[PDB]
Amino acid sequence: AVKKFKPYTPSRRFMTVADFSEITKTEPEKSLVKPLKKTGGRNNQGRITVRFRGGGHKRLYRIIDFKRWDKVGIPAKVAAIEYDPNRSARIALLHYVDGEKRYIIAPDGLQVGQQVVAGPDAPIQVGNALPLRFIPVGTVVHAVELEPKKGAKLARAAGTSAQIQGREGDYVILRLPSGELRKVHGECYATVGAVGNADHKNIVLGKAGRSRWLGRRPHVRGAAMNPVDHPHGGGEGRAPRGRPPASPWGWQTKGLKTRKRRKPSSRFIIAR
Amino acid sequence: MKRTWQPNRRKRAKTHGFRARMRTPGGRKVLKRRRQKGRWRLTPAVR
RNA sequence: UCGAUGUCGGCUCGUCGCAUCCUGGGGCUGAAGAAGGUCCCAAGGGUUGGGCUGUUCGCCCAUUAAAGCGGCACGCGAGCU
RNA sequence: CGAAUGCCGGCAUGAGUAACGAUAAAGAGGGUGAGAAUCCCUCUCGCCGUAAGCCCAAGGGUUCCUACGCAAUGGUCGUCAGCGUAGGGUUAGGCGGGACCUAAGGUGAAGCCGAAAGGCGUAGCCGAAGGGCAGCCGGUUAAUAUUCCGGCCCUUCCCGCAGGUGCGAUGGGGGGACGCUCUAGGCUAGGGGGACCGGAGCCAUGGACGAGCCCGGCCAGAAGCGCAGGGUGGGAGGUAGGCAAAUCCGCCUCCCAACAAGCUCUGCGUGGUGGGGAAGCCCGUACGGGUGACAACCCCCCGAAGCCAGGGAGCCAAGAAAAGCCUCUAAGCACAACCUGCGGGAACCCGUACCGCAAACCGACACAGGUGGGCGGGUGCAAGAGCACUCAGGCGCGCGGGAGAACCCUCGCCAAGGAACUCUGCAAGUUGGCCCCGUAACUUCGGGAGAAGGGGUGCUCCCUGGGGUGAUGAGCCCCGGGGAGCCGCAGUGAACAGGCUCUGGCGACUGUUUACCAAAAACACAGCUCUCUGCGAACUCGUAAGAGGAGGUAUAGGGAGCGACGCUUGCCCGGUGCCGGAAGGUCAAGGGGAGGGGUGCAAGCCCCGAACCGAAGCCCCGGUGAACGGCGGCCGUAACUAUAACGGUCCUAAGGUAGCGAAAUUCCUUGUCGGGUAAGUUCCGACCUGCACGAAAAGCGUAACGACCGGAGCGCUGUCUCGGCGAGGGACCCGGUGAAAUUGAACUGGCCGUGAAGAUGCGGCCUACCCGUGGCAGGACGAAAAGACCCCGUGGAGCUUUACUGCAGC
RNA sequence: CGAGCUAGCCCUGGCCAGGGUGAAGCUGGGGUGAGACCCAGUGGAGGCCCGAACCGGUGGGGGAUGCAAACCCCUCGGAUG
RNA sequence: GUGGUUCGUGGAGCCAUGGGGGAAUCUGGGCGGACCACCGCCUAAGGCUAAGUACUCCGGGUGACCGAUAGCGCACCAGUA
RNA sequence: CGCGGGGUGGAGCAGCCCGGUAGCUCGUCGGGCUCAUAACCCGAAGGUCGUCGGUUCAAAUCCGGCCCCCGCAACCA
RNA sequence: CCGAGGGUAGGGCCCGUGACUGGGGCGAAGUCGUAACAAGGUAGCUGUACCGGAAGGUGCGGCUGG
RNA sequence: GUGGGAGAGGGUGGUGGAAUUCCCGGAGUAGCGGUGAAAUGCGCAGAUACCGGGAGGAACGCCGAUGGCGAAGGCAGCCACCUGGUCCACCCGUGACGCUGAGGCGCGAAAGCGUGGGGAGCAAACCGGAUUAGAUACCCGGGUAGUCCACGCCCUAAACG
Ligand SMILES: [Mg+2]
Ligand SMILES: [Mg+2]
Ligand SMILES: [Mg+2]
Ligand SMILES: [Mg+2]
Ligand SMILES: [Mg+2]
Ligand SMILES: [Mg+2]
Ligand SMILES: [Mg+2]
Ligand SMILES: [Mg+2]
Ligand SMILES: [Mg+2]
Ligand SMILES: [Mg+2]
Ligand SMILES: [Mg+2]
Ligand SMILES: [Mg+2]
Ligand SMILES: [Mg+2]
Ligand SMILES: [Mg+2]
Ligand SMILES: [Mg+2]
Ligand SMILES: [Mg+2]
Ligand SMILES: [Mg+2]
Ligand SMILES: [Mg+2]
Ligand SMILES: [Mg+2]
Ligand SMILES: [Mg+2]
Ligand SMILES: [Mg+2]
Ligand SMILES: [Mg+2]
Ligand SMILES: [Mg+2]
Ligand SMILES: [Mg+2]
Ligand SMILES: [Mg+2]
Ligand SMILES: [Mg+2]
Ligand SMILES: [Mg+2]
Ligand SMILES: [Mg+2]
Ligand SMILES: [Mg+2]
Ligand SMILES: [Mg+2]
Ligand SMILES: [Mg+2]
Ligand SMILES: [Mg+2]
Ligand SMILES: [Mg+2]
Ligand SMILES: [Mg+2]
Ligand SMILES: [Mg+2]
Ligand SMILES: [Mg+2]
Ligand SMILES: [Mg+2]
Ligand SMILES: [Mg+2]
Ligand SMILES: [Mg+2]
Ligand SMILES: [Mg+2]
Ligand SMILES: [Mg+2]
Ligand SMILES: [Mg+2]
Ligand SMILES: [Mg+2]
Ligand SMILES: [Mg+2]
Ligand SMILES: [Mg+2]
Ligand SMILES: [Mg+2]
Ligand SMILES: [Mg+2]
Ligand SMILES: [Mg+2]
Ligand SMILES: [Mg+2]
Ligand SMILES: [Mg+2]
Ligand SMILES: [Mg+2]
Ligand SMILES: [Mg+2]
Ligand SMILES: [Mg+2]
Ligand SMILES: [Mg+2]
Ligand SMILES: [Mg+2]
Ligand SMILES: [Mg+2]
Ligand SMILES: [Mg+2]
Ligand SMILES: [Mg+2]
Ligand SMILES: [Mg+2]
Ligand SMILES: [Mg+2]
Ligand SMILES: [Mg+2]
Ligand SMILES: [Mg+2]
Ligand SMILES: [Mg+2]
Ligand SMILES: [Mg+2]
Ligand SMILES: [Mg+2]
Ligand SMILES: [Mg+2]
Ligand SMILES: [Mg+2]
Ligand SMILES: [Mg+2]
Ligand SMILES: [Mg+2]
Ligand SMILES: [Mg+2]
Ligand SMILES: [Mg+2]
Ligand SMILES: [Mg+2]
Ligand SMILES: [Mg+2]
Ligand SMILES: [Mg+2]
Ligand SMILES: [Mg+2]
Ligand SMILES: [Mg+2]
Ligand SMILES: [Mg+2]
Ligand SMILES: [Mg+2]
Ligand SMILES: [Mg+2]
Ligand SMILES: [Mg+2]
Ligand SMILES: [Mg+2]
Ligand SMILES: [Mg+2]
Ligand SMILES: [Mg+2]
Ligand SMILES: [Mg+2]
Ligand SMILES: [Mg+2]
Ligand SMILES: [Mg+2]
Ligand SMILES: [Mg+2]
Ligand SMILES: [Mg+2]
Ligand SMILES: [Mg+2]
Ligand SMILES: [Mg+2]
Ligand SMILES: [Mg+2]
Ligand SMILES: [Mg+2]
Ligand SMILES: [Mg+2]
Ligand SMILES: [Mg+2]
Ligand SMILES: [Mg+2]
Ligand SMILES: [Mg+2]
Ligand SMILES: [Mg+2]
Ligand SMILES: [Mg+2]
Ligand SMILES: [Mg+2]
Ligand SMILES: [Mg+2]
Ligand SMILES: [Mg+2]
Ligand SMILES: [Mg+2]
Ligand SMILES: [Mg+2]
Ligand SMILES: [Mg+2]
Ligand SMILES: [Mg+2]
Ligand SMILES: [Mg+2]
Ligand SMILES: [Mg+2]
Ligand SMILES: [Mg+2]
Ligand SMILES: [Mg+2]
Ligand SMILES: [Mg+2]
Ligand SMILES: [Mg+2]
Ligand SMILES: [Mg+2]
Ligand SMILES: [Mg+2]
Ligand SMILES: [Mg+2]
Ligand SMILES: [Mg+2]
Ligand SMILES: [Mg+2]
Ligand SMILES: [Mg+2]
Ligand SMILES: [Mg+2]
Ligand SMILES: [Mg+2]
Ligand SMILES: [Mg+2]
Ligand SMILES: [Mg+2]
Ligand SMILES: [Mg+2]
Ligand SMILES: [Mg+2]
Ligand SMILES: [Mg+2]
Ligand SMILES: [Mg+2]
Ligand SMILES: [Mg+2]
Ligand SMILES: [Mg+2]
Ligand SMILES: [Mg+2]
Ligand SMILES: [Mg+2]
Ligand SMILES: [Mg+2]
Ligand SMILES: [Mg+2]
Ligand SMILES: [Mg+2]
Ligand SMILES: [Mg+2]
Ligand SMILES: [Mg+2]
Ligand SMILES: [Mg+2]
Ligand SMILES: [Mg+2]
Ligand SMILES: [Mg+2]
Ligand SMILES: [Mg+2]
Ligand SMILES: [Mg+2]
Ligand SMILES: [Mg+2]
Ligand SMILES: [Mg+2]
Ligand SMILES: [Mg+2]
Ligand SMILES: [Mg+2]
Ligand SMILES: [Mg+2]
Ligand SMILES: [Mg+2]
Ligand SMILES: [Mg+2]
Ligand SMILES: [Mg+2]
Ligand SMILES: [Mg+2]
Ligand SMILES: [Mg+2]
Ligand SMILES: [Mg+2]
Ligand SMILES: [Mg+2]
Ligand SMILES: [Mg+2]
Ligand SMILES: [Mg+2]
Ligand SMILES: [Mg+2]
Ligand SMILES: [Mg+2]
Ligand SMILES: [Mg+2]
Ligand SMILES: [Mg+2]
Ligand SMILES: [Mg+2]
Ligand SMILES: [Mg+2]
Ligand SMILES: [Mg+2]
Ligand SMILES: [Mg+2]
Ligand SMILES: [Mg+2]
Ligand SMILES: [Mg+2]
Ligand SMILES: [Mg+2]
Ligand SMILES: [Mg+2]
Ligand SMILES: [Mg+2]
Ligand SMILES: [Mg+2]
Ligand SMILES: [Mg+2]
Ligand SMILES: [Mg+2]
Ligand SMILES: [Mg+2]
Ligand SMILES: [Mg+2]
Ligand SMILES: [Mg+2]
Ligand SMILES: [Mg+2]
Ligand SMILES: [Mg+2]
Ligand SMILES: [Mg+2]
Ligand SMILES: [Mg+2]
Ligand SMILES: [Mg+2]
Ligand SMILES: [Mg+2]
Ligand SMILES: [Mg+2]
Ligand SMILES: [Mg+2]
Ligand SMILES: [Mg+2]
Ligand SMILES: [Mg+2]
Ligand SMILES: [Mg+2]
Ligand SMILES: [Mg+2]
Ligand SMILES: [Mg+2]
Ligand SMILES: [Mg+2]
Ligand SMILES: [Mg+2]
Ligand SMILES: [Mg+2]
Ligand SMILES: [Mg+2]
Ligand SMILES: [Mg+2]
Ligand SMILES: [Mg+2]
Ligand SMILES: [Mg+2]
Ligand SMILES: [Mg+2]
Ligand SMILES: [Mg+2]
Ligand SMILES: [Mg+2]
Ligand SMILES: [Mg+2]
Ligand SMILES: [Mg+2]
Ligand SMILES: [Mg+2]
Ligand SMILES: [Mg+2]
Repeated sequence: AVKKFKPYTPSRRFMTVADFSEITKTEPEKSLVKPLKKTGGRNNQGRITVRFRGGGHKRLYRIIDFKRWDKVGIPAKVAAIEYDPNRSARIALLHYVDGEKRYIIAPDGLQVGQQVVAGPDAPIQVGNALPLRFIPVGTVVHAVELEPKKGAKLARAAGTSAQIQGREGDYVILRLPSGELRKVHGECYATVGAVGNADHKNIVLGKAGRSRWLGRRPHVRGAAMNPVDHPHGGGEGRAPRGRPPASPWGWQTKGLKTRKRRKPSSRFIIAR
Repeated sequence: MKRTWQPNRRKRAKTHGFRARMRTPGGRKVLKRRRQKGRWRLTPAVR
């Protein structure tokens, strides 16, 4: 894991690349890819609604499967492990015996060669997807639906996971990858395991350009603008924030809690 | 050094031409205006 | 003088004043000699090269007969910087 | 009308002045003509040649070719022209685009939203310098040609014949179909040599009849074939997936091939045939043509970045779509239909001139500027698209003639000295290519490093190793190795081609920036921290629908600071902000009606109204520092003196820790000392009295990097002592063309006074014949700009906030 | 009414002579209990080096009713990101 | 909660209506400037309606209207160059 | 020279504002505990409020001058 | 040819010296406290770590030389 | 060699309960903590004590001993795997094949370091209440690194018999 470099240039010193030994196949499943329209941060009016985006290598989108109850009870053999340029994680190729192939988001410690199944049945194992109600408690799980039939949403990023800490009535208690404590519905499919590529968090971009390749462009500080531009613009040399610190648009950026309070969602949440 | 006029035969009609003045009510009035002043040309001519 | 009289310093080119730095001529001396002091006359000419600082000024190095003080929009940017 | 830096027009002055637009450069003969430096032809000279040559795309739109013209346009001239008039000129089933596909985006039946105008939007549709598609060599015109002609190839549609098969689609499946760097084999383009082939000719001026000299030695081409290469397994069984179905595709199993073996596709070769085909001489062309010729038509070498091509390897940042194409089946229809081959017929619209790094495009100009793709020969220097010369081809820049002043510009050289110049070595010099030796502190071990400093460099003869091509051999091409000699001041002999070291500051670094006075110590940067955000996320845009975020999910996304890395980042929560707090306080509409009132005969209608219940906010409670921020005063004390480890007391929310310190911060100030210098307000080292450093508006260091900013040496210099001479382009004289700001009028002198206080204009005096040229800048408070500084105006605008008052948002 | 200048982004194409340095990995040899590692070859990475095209605009002179309403000469920065 | 009216919250009615409530059909309902009695006026919650009125692209008539810097911007091949 | 704050027993601070009536800690002197010192305990002393002027009955206190200390400012030029 | 040496360039070691600075030694009777020696009045010492005018204080672990 | 034994020897993966702390819930009231005595702290916004649920980390009570094990450092709930050293019986094999050991190599308590993760209790530093002349200590209330885990460094010690 985590390939380093001799410093035969600066920026090649502290730089770091992932280890692709996991990656078993170097071109994707033409059947399962579709093209990715790159936004540039712009929305349906040619307006930038997210700052500092664009540039960066073109990507092909892998259409990946987050509902696993299409295929209930069918198994599949894990065919390949691939690079997915659109996510932290890696994707698994898996041929269902159905003859139907899909991509899956690859759990940690999932060999090529595994059979894998999805359903209320099904053994408690890496790759396997069940409703939450049949996962035994204290099981480490990932790629969880929030509400039934709606698709995996939680714990999908490289190294992420969730624990099933309990059950109460129709619902079950999870610790999220953020340590929030959430009730989720019995009938939500979650595939067991953590996600892995867990070493993802140690990569060191190492040089400016490598940040461009991921399509994020320079971020210039409020501090360095003029008043027209930012709450922190101005002041002759440097100068400190001179007010409670703020976003360009003017709301306070240290401590302000933005979660809408009257969300009904909130009955189902117990933590930080 | 590179100047303000970089003539391109398509942009012009694409931009200021007649079919384009007519989709925007803004431009329909451009025409209304021009036509009533008796412009010989309501639109730049092309090619 | 604001329907504009470009500001410090330098360089260039100077000209003028004398309340004289030096050279010429003087009185007095607490002037033996040499060399000084101090005041008078005298504007003819002369009045160095460098280290530092934008500096003018100043301080300093090495000299000198001496290494003068001023005015000319603090001389001079339709002459330069 | 006399004034408004008035308005519109006319004409002056400046003035025969400055200019005539690249310093690539001209000269002469002859022709035409009213007229010739300027037009045509010849000759000689110079200039481009990874162009200043040639071909495409934009844009331009008759500029194209011919005849007749010269008033205007042409920076002069014009007999010429891109100018006037007139006439001619653009030929396509295969080139480009359309009766083909889709991309961003646009549009938009369904749908959704919005006072109206309108906004969104799945499908479809439109949209190309991308995907798909069938033409190559030559000849002809004054002017068009892959367009016409000639030779040889090819596509699609319609109809028919023959043979074959369940045919059949907008549907299913395959394919189209892909990045970056490096790169194998074999070709081609292109190029060099040849003693061989072909060829007009030539022997000068001392020599040469020669294996002399000069010229040239190919192009295109179906099938078939041959050489390199691309693509692709075959059979069956099962079959629940590919929104119907499928024999297809997917998946499992079994059996064969493992390789291109077979099938297939493309490149190149050869190819029936077809075509070109020099120098030179002659002819007369404005420019082409006669013969050369019956031309020759071949070996060798170099060799792509191009081709086989979807080739191969590696890497992470992970690399379009749809149709054409093939296959599969559904309706349907199967005397259909489709597949194959052959034959006949049918084949539309638009562009095609010319310019195209520019005198035809964008820059008011025949403007030293800008403008995308391709080709871009030869020799030499290591390479090369570099530099020098040079071919084809194209040019001498649309004012000239002379003179040989000051001064200017751009160059060249310089006795002795060598930074003394100066804000500063600014400028300029020195250095310089390659081969070899050799190379420090320090370091993140890569670097530092072209460190530094040195040696070599040509020519000639002899000996000689390996490589690619050839057979292993000659020849040819490439890399060398040793020996002896020759010549000059000098051998990278001209041209292109780093000056170097020591040492601070700031910034880690390559990058970004004020188009057009700032390129930087500023921005950005990987990286650290805080903080928000459970996903119909936060946040942004939008009245909204919708969209971005993201077809992402906390190893994610947003916001803020800090800014590689090393070592670190102390103390204060009183105020402010944010976070938590069921209580208490206070509080809006609302609820509540005690009680009061108007009016009526009255039942009534109407109005007012205290307690009490009643959000958020604020108050109160607490937390919070990589949140806004803040981090003391006086007095004494040690056995010389000084100072004060110690103490006292007043205050605070707490009293500045480390480290650093006269600093990009130090006022006093050129502090004091030390170092460098003959001399140092700068610079380096240190002290601490820090006016007024101090820890993520980070503190102190740091190798490497810097067109950043200081200081110092070496080297070398016209920077200087201090100037000189020389070159060209101007300046000057002559011929041609001929502006400009400015301008109350002018017959426009000095001094000393006076004057609104700085007089050619008033006083007194002095000087002074009229008018010019080339020169200098002291003066006309010279020109320019209705002063930007400063003040005024109850003038304006950008910006801020615990100014006022509102609105969005929450 | 304007993004035919200019700033960003999206889609699709194209361009970067020539030299230099020599990372990983691979292979071999040494090492060892096995390793680490060491050496050598090969290999060919990099906001690496020098330098044309191309993109810039460092300093200086010229220009200043200009060739030019931002140009010219010399010098200089990047040049596989 | 607003708008209209002379009415700017004012004793603020009338006319209109975004929100909450929410009737009756002659003895039913609105109005005369908060509200109450009295006395009057008038019959909302559907529609149509010439003329008298505004303007002048066009035609005509007339000017103590202009006469080519005037009069339309255009007397002329002008919304042109 | 400007604005604002101060000057009180020996040292450091209250009191001044709102006139009468000067307090707090330490130090000092006397006693005590101790072998003795410090600590510790008990007692005590000590002042004209910078100064000169005025106001009042009366002034540290209200007012003005002068002298001082602390702080702030000294901009466009 | 070689050549004493001379000159130019760049390294290594050793000596001396240097504003200032670090600690150390020593010095009849200075200042501050009381760490250790008697449960030295918190058992002592100990490696390390953070702090603190100063001896030293505390954390973790160890030693008994209680 | 054969057979045979004891053991907290080491490495890995699991797992149990006791207590602490936070949380939810119930009841229930005016104090609880703390000390030499206290104060800071906590509590009517419902604390302490009590009960039921849950989360999480660390350490393993009686057995346990003046015991065992290891070369040293060191090693203690329980279970399984892999695994080192060591002793005994029998006298079966080989025939001096030994001892030590400069360098070298490796292990090496705690505390410290790096990059992640984990953080209940404890706790340098720090803040506060006390004590003192003072108290940057000793006592008390708070409390961050750290203690734990993985990987990688550090190489020290009254590392002592
Ligand atoms: Mg739009
Ligand atoms: Mg970022
Ligand atoms: Mg930034
Ligand atoms: Mg700024
Ligand atoms: Mg703006
Ligand atoms: Mg603002
Ligand atoms: Mg600010
Ligand atoms: Mg500014
Ligand atoms: Mg500042
Ligand atoms: Mg700023
Ligand atoms: Mg959160
Ligand atoms: Mg224009
Ligand atoms: Mg076009
Ligand atoms: Mg017309
Ligand atoms: Mg003035
Ligand atoms: Mg004037
Ligand atoms: Mg003037
Ligand atoms: Mg005199
Ligand atoms: Mg004399
Ligand atoms: Mg004399
Ligand atoms: Mg004498
Ligand atoms: Mg004189
Ligand atoms: Mg004189
Ligand atoms: Mg000097
Ligand atoms: Mg100087
Ligand atoms: Mg001075
Ligand atoms: Mg002098
Ligand atoms: Mg002057
Ligand atoms: Mg000037
Ligand atoms: Mg003047
Ligand atoms: Mg003339
Ligand atoms: Mg003149
Ligand atoms: Mg002249
Ligand atoms: Mg002239
Ligand atoms: Mg004739
Ligand atoms: Mg060439
Ligand atoms: Mg065209
Ligand atoms: Mg034109
Ligand atoms: Mg014409
Ligand atoms: Mg012509
Ligand atoms: Mg003419
Ligand atoms: Mg013509
Ligand atoms: Mg044809
Ligand atoms: Mg048709
Ligand atoms: Mg089309
Ligand atoms: Mg289409
Ligand atoms: Mg519709
Ligand atoms: Mg639309
Ligand atoms: Mg769309
Ligand atoms: Mg196309
Ligand atoms: Mg195409
Ligand atoms: Mg075609
Ligand atoms: Mg032609
Ligand atoms: Mg042709
Ligand atoms: Mg033809
Ligand atoms: Mg059938
Ligand atoms: Mg079929
Ligand atoms: Mg078909
Ligand atoms: Mg050929
Ligand atoms: Mg040849
Ligand atoms: Mg011959
Ligand atoms: Mg012949
Ligand atoms: Mg001869
Ligand atoms: Mg012959
Ligand atoms: Mg098969
Ligand atoms: Mg079958
Ligand atoms: Mg089916
Ligand atoms: Mg062939
Ligand atoms: Mg390939
Ligand atoms: Mg289609
Ligand atoms: Mg049928
Ligand atoms: Mg043509
Ligand atoms: Mg043509
Ligand atoms: Mg050009
Ligand atoms: Mg070109
Ligand atoms: Mg040309
Ligand atoms: Mg031309
Ligand atoms: Mg010209
Ligand atoms: Mg031009
Ligand atoms: Mg170009
Ligand atoms: Mg060439
Ligand atoms: Mg060559
Ligand atoms: Mg060369
Ligand atoms: Mg060239
Ligand atoms: Mg030629
Ligand atoms: Mg010329
Ligand atoms: Mg010319
Ligand atoms: Mg000389
Ligand atoms: Mg000389
Ligand atoms: Mg010298
Ligand atoms: Mg000097
Ligand atoms: Mg000087
Ligand atoms: Mg220079
Ligand atoms: Mg040079
Ligand atoms: Mg090196
Ligand atoms: Mg080295
Ligand atoms: Mg060298
Ligand atoms: Mg030689
Ligand atoms: Mg020679
Ligand atoms: Mg020689
Ligand atoms: Mg030269
Ligand atoms: Mg050179
Ligand atoms: Mg060089
Ligand atoms: Mg400095
Ligand atoms: Mg930088
Ligand atoms: Mg910037
Ligand atoms: Mg600029
Ligand atoms: Mg500007
Ligand atoms: Mg600049
Ligand atoms: Mg720069
Ligand atoms: Mg909004
Ligand atoms: Mg969305
Ligand atoms: Mg998306
Ligand atoms: Mg974040
Ligand atoms: Mg910053
Ligand atoms: Mg801090
Ligand atoms: Mg502190
Ligand atoms: Mg605070
Ligand atoms: Mg607080
Ligand atoms: Mg607070
Ligand atoms: Mg709150
Ligand atoms: Mg309350
Ligand atoms: Mg109320
Ligand atoms: Mg009420
Ligand atoms: Mg409230
Ligand atoms: Mg508080
Ligand atoms: Mg300090
Ligand atoms: Mg220091
Ligand atoms: Mg200092
Ligand atoms: Mg100094
Ligand atoms: Mg300072
Ligand atoms: Mg000295
Ligand atoms: Mg000195
Ligand atoms: Mg000194
Ligand atoms: Mg300076
Ligand atoms: Mg210094
Ligand atoms: Mg600072
Ligand atoms: Mg600060
Ligand atoms: Mg700060
Ligand atoms: Mg900084
Ligand atoms: Mg620093
Ligand atoms: Mg540095
Ligand atoms: Mg740079
Ligand atoms: Mg720079
Ligand atoms: Mg000179
Ligand atoms: Mg000269
Ligand atoms: Mg000359
Ligand atoms: Mg006068
Ligand atoms: Mg007169
Ligand atoms: Mg008079
Ligand atoms: Mg006069
Ligand atoms: Mg004259
Ligand atoms: Mg003058
Ligand atoms: Mg002049
Ligand atoms: Mg004015
Ligand atoms: Mg105003
Ligand atoms: Mg407000
Ligand atoms: Mg653009
Ligand atoms: Mg290697
Ligand atoms: Mg090996
Ligand atoms: Mg590079
Ligand atoms: Mg090119
Ligand atoms: Mg450009
Ligand atoms: Mg730029
Ligand atoms: Mg420049
Ligand atoms: Mg210049
Ligand atoms: Mg000039
Ligand atoms: Mg560079
Ligand atoms: Mg370069
Ligand atoms: Mg790119
Ligand atoms: Mg109203
Ligand atoms: Mg109203
Ligand atoms: Mg209503
Ligand atoms: Mg009424
Ligand atoms: Mg009434
Ligand atoms: Mg009525
Ligand atoms: Mg009319
Ligand atoms: Mg008339
Ligand atoms: Mg007229
Ligand atoms: Mg008119
Ligand atoms: Mg007239
Ligand atoms: Mg007019
Ligand atoms: Mg008429
Ligand atoms: Mg007309
Ligand atoms: Mg006493
Ligand atoms: Mg020697
Ligand atoms: Mg102790
Ligand atoms: Mg003691
Ligand atoms: Mg003790
Ligand atoms: Mg402590
Ligand atoms: Mg300790
Ligand atoms: Mg035996
Ligand atoms: Mg035996
Ligand atoms: Mg250890
Ligand atoms: Mg430890
Ligand atoms: Mg530390
Ligand atoms: Mg740690
Ligand atoms: Mg404690
Ligand atoms: Mg505690």
